[PDB]
Amino acid sequence: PAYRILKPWWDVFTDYISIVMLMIAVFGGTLQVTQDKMICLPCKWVTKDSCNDSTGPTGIKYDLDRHQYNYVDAVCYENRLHWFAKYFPYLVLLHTLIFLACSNFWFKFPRTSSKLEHFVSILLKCFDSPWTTRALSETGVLDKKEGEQAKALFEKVKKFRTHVEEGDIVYRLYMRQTIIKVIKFALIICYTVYYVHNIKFDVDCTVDIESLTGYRTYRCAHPLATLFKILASFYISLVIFYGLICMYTLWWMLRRSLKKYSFESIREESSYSDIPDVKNDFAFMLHLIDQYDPLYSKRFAVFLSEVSENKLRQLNLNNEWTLDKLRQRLTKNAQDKLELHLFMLSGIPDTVFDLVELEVLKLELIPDVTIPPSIAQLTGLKELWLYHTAAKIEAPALAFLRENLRALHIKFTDIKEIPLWIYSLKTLEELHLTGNLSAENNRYIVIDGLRELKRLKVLRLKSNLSKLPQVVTDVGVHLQKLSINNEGTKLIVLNSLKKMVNLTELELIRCDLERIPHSIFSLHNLQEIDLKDNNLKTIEEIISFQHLHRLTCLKLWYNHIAYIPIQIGNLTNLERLYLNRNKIEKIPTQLFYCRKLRYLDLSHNNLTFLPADIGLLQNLQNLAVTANRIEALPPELFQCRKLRALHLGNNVLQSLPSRVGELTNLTQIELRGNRLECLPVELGECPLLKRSGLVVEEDLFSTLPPEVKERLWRADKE
Amino acid sequence: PAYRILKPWWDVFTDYISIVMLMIAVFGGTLQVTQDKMICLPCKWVTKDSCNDSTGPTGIKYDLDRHQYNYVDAVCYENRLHWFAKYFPYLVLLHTLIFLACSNFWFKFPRTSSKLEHFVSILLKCFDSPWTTRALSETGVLDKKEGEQAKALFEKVKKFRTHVEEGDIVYRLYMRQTIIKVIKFALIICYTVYYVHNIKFDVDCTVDIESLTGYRTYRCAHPLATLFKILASFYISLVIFYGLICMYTLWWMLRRSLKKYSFESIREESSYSDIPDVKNDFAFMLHLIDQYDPLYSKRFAVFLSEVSENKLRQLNLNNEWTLDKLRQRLTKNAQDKLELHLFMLSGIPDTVFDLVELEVLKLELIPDVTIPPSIAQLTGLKELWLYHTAAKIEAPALAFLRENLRALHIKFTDIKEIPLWIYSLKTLEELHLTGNLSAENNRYIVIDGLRELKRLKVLRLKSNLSKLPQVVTDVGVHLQKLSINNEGTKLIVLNSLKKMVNLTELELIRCDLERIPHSIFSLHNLQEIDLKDNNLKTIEEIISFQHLHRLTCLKLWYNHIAYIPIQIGNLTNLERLYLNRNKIEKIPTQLFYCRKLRYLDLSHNNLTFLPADIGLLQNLQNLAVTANRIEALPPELFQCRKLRALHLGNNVLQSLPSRVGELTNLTQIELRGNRLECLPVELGECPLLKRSGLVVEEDLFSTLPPEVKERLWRADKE
Repeated sequence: PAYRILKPWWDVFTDYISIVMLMIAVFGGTLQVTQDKMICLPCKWVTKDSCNDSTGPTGIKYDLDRHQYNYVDAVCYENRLHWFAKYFPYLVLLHTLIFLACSNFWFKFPRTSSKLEHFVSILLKCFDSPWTTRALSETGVLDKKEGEQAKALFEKVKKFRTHVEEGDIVYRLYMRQTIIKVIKFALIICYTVYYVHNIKFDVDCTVDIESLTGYRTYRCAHPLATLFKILASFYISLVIFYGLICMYTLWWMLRRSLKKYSFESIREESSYSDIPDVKNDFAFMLHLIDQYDPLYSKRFAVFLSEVSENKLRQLNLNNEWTLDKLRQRLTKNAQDKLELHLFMLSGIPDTVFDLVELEVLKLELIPDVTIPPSIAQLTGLKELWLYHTAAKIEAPALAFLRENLRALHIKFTDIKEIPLWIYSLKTLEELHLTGNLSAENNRYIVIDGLRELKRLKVLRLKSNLSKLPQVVTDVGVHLQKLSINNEGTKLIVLNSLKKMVNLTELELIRCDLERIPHSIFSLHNLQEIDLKDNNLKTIEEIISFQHLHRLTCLKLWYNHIAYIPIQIGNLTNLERLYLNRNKIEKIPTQLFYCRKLRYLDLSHNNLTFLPADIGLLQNLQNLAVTANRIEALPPELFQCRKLRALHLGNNVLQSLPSRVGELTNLTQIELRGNRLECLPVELGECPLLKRSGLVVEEDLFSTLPPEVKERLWRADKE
Repeated sequence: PAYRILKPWWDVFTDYISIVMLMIAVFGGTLQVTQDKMICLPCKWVTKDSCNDSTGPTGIKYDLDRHQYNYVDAVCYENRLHWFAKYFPYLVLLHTLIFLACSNFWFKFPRTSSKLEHFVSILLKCFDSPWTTRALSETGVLDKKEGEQAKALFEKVKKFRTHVEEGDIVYRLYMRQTIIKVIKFALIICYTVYYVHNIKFDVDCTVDIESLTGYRTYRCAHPLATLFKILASFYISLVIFYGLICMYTLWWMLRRSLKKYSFESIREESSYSDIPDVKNDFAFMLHLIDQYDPLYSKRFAVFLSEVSENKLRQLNLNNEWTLDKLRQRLTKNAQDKLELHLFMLSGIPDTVFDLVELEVLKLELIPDVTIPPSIAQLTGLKELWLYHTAAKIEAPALAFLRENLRALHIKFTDIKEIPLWIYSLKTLEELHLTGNLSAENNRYIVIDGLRELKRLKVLRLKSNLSKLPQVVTDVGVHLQKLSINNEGTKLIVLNSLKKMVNLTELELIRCDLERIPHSIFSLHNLQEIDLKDNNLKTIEEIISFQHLHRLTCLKLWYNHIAYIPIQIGNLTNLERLYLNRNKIEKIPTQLFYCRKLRYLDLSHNNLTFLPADIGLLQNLQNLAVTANRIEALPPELFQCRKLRALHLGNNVLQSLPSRVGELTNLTQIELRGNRLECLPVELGECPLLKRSGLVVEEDLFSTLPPEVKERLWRADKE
């Protein structure tokens, strides 16, 4: 009912031939059992154990009782009848039983029976699956249950292939059965043809029975001899057909090396070129099914293609993640735009394009993903993150992003991972590059197309570059903010900054320059400048910084600066100053000449004293002197009531002056890490400073007056 | 188990006839086995190997024992009884078995058994399909899974047809089987009719056994001979019927040329000419099923016709997208026009034309759309948007569109996918081209039909063109509005804009001119000019702007203009002029000669304070200096009474002048990102200012007195 698919035409023909042989055997057996008598008459004149056949004629008197005739018949039948005539039906019954056993040996051998049952069940599953139909049709949307069932079928197929690949028992067992059938046919043909001529109607008998009858020899007649001869010839012809069929099977087994399956036809005509050529013990069962019907093999092809696996994986992925689950996965980033981050997925779920509220999409380790056009449903998309994903795109989505995308982030370890189509994103304004780009004789080759980014305004370079790309210098004609992170690689300007005259922010982090380039000063449009981690020692180049009439903020944090040049007194244009984590030891008075200053951090330095001129900078809002050696505070500092916060931590401030409460606009303090005796009570008179804004160790905190404790706590509550 | 559907009436009759033949075969066989004795007597007077046939009568004494009679019977039965009388039933059994084997060969031959079971399975699937019931009843909405299974059935039918039309095995096998049946019938009837005469009741046997009985020849009676004779006559009659039926089947197979099926009645009973001529190995099963009955063939032919599949799949689409679902998804676009979006649909739902209330429709990513005449149902439709949707049009559809269309948007990724009929329309007022049509050596030829748009007035050409096509200038002799966006590509004018005398609103977006061409100056009737991000640096050409007498609006922002020339004040006609996002640092007093100016934007510029002359332009209502370096608000600006918006957010404003309450018409105020400590109270006396209208930080918003905040909240509430 189910294994009939596994029976080629030769097998079913041999089964029918065996059934016919069995019918012949049972008919001959019942015929011989019911009546197989001999009829014997004695030879009156006999020589050489055979009589010579020598008014009206009269009968011959033998003077024998009927029982004497019966006794002679029995004796001659048991003795002088050829054993072939006596035992032909049982012989053919035994031979056909052996043939049936040989046919069914591999079916009843559990070691290969389990493999055959698994093969047939899996082949039926692959034949009746709905996924293979659509896979062949394509050369979509489906239910959860059917998708997971199809996935289970795929993994069962892989397990079955692993199991049957190393077996190589079915092929040799089939060879053994075919050889056994062939040799049985050969011996049967030889001996049966040799002995068939030994059954005949006339037979002679000489049994040395005189004391019971008185005659020596008898001419016996075997009435069933001719019918048995006809049955024997019919059976011999049947065995000849059986042997011819078995020999054809043997030849079929030895003309194409059935151990190996070509598989080329369907793997090339269905465009699934990634279909393996099947190997031993698995090519053979596929050959058998081909002999039944190649359509089953064609259906089973799509479960080894290695590509249909990707298709099913992405389809089940699209099935699983629902828009509700994605919204629960939705997060708000630092820049306060609606964010969904995809990490370590085989592909992009299609339901992510159902969230019209999405603004920024991230792709972290997503292999072989091509952007579907359904991205058009995402109106708010402005930022796209490529965290180590080489992603392709099609024309409609490409145009949609060309007209809609504003920010792009590329994190890569290889240049080939960069999507070549990004250069058409003519509405792109901000791009972030992470990954080395220098190539042996092909460095700065991919980025030549950056001239196409006409609306580019922000660029992030993290590639350990030693010479700045010329194309960057060219495109900087409209750039407004440029950030580079060489991560320890020394960068040489080679006077390649005097063409990005539109730049308004220049950040050079970990570029290891050790000097301030002169082309910085030529950018009079600059406003904010940083020289992080370039091991700066002397910043006297600020002499040429007076050309920068609109330089507002300057950062020299995390450098090796030891002193503040007096020239900064001339550049009063500064509004934010960052100099922490340097080796600066003292504050010259000239620094206090920038009266419009609003931010000042001098943390992590060798500073020991605070000059009194700090009070001259009324607009200062925050102060940071963390990790310094200041022990006492000049009271003039407390004349800047508009100082919202101050960072005195990790210092050696012995005692806080009581004027601190005069700073009403103050809201935050840093006091942990300093050797203080008791907190001033006047500190608790600040209208806006709260326990949240009051940072200090608990031992100094408990010395606060109880009214101060209650006021700070109630400010924290509300 | 409806396998008999492939058995015609004659196959059934042959089966029954074979059953009867086998029945008489087993009857004759068991009769011959049980009793076939031939009773022989010697005759004393022999003439020519035969009995001469020559006081009361007395018997004849032959002097033979019973056993000698038995021996004579055996020998004469063996030798001189004609073999036909002995072996008639076995021959009948053999022939009946051969006939049954021929009849069931194709059922039991696995190669063709596979195709036959495949065909019967798919046919039984098709017969029970409600799709057939609905299609034949057509001569309303059901389950989606029903449409899906119908489409899957269509696909599997296509795949099977592709599989089986090339085989040509079942026909040749059936032909060979029926030929074998007929030739076997001929041979058997020949020999049986010839040899049935030897079934005689009495037979003379001359055997030459003298030494055993002493009689030369014997007369024998075969008692069963007459019964065998009538059995053989009956068998001959049955074989005659069987052979006549097989001859009829041969005639049926050799007159209709069964290799090709007709499928002709379909196009006259259901007007379905969507059915091919079925080739070999598939017409055969169709013919056989027809011989059963044609109802199955008819109810199966529908699944072959692709047009019926398309129409009922469209029915399924309508089942998914019902009219109420459409109106639920119905939206209004920004231009106050009822619009529905059809994004990534397989085909146009038919129900959409039940809603005449639509005037704008957008078709994006809907493959192979052919515009139906049912678009005539939508009278008020005026605008259609084509997004990557190559559309074929119909004559009623083209007629309706050439007289009931006002504006058209077509976007295309390739030249070949533009519909060619669009130029033929005459009522089209607005055409929107969005797609790179740049071609080499045959540029501006694909749109050579552009001159056929005689009612065109508004034209949007976003095609990344290097120079303006001459055909565009040809059509521009009568146009009104032209919008060009080259996406950063430089636009070449070269005396190709002075011919658009009737243009009313000119817009150049990222045309990369970098310098205003003189051509615009010849267009006196022009009203509004835009140069969005055309990399402009010098705008001296505004001196020639006095040629444009009615020029009231100017758009030059998103450019790199640093200094405003004075002579722009000579244009008193100006009404709205935004100049944000430029390098403007000081507004010349001459610019304030444009007394009729009403809307001004100066955001993202480098101003520090404002000239007094702005107070003299009372006609202004909207001012925008957002995100700038304006130190303080000059009070003279309060003299412009009808100001309803002041976009002053993100400035360096320190203290807001109290005269803000002087603006009664003041509606919207944005002040985020300003260094403002305290707010004036007059801000709460503005009748048209509301809490949403006033954009200010909530903690800073709490600086206002409680009455101010309460009044603003009450005004905003209703």
